[PDB]
Amino acid sequence: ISSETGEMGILWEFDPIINKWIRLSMKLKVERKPFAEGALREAYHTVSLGVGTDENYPLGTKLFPPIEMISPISKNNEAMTQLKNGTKFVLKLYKKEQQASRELYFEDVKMQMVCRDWGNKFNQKKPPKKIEFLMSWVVELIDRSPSSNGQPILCSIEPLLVGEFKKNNSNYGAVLTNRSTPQAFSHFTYELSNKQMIVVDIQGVDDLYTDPQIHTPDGKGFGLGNLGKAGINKFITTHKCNAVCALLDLDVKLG
Ligand SMILES: Nc1ncnc2c1ncn2[C@@H]1O[C@H](COP(=O)(O)OP(=O)(O)NP(=O)(O)O)[C@@H](O)[C@H]1O
Ligand SMILES: [Zn+2]
Repeated sequence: ISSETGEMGILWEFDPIINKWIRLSMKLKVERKPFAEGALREAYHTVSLGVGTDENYPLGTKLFPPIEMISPISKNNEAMTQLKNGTKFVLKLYKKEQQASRELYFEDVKMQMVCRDWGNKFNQKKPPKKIEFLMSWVVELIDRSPSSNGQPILCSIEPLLVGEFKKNNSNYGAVLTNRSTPQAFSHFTYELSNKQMIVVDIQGVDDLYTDPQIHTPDGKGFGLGNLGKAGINKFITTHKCNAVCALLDLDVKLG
């Protein structure tokens, strides 16, 4: 943590391989105006003023996540390298037109971490283009005046993508570019999850992706964009296999 002026945050990293959250602190300076937006959120350029431990900011207590989902140790984490002092990165806030709940921010970040695991599994098949999903983290902006809630301003953060940002499929069956890898990845996740876990909303710059969406058959978890069986069917029905699907020996779909 740097002595330069900015604002403090409690920073949360989910680690799927131990299935726990890692709680840290950081300092950041975020530009006043967003540089981009989507349907539900605005994105802001931000600079990191360092990452620290959470020892100054005890929990007490019963908010989410529960204590048994929290790692008591935080020495290792991605944040300390990826959000080191001077890093430019992105902060995302929901637009008021506030169905956002605390739990929801953690679900979205966990989701992205789960997709990051699917990315690695895909890559281990040695496709022509490896993919990768960016880290994402929850941040409690503790210096800001609490919401109407009385519980702090929440946001999520992630590394800055540099380049032409494109969305390749939606979370409801749209195929928005001609690229193969994104669709073959979605398909891969559908077949290899035994249809239990489909990753769509494949978007980003080249093959560095962010803000995906998972569908699961029961619709539970993975945020509000989890359209369940319907999401899954809609993907698989508009999907036309390409060469990558074929290299991955996936069951051929004709669209
Ligand atoms: N990590 C990033 N780096 C750089 N630019 C980004 C990043 N994430 C998002 N953007 C840009 O910000 C816009 C809004 O992002 P995002 O909000 O994540 O997408 P979305 O699918 O519209 N759903 P929502 O999250 O509701 O907006 C995107 O369309 C991109 O132009
Ligand atoms: Zn396919």
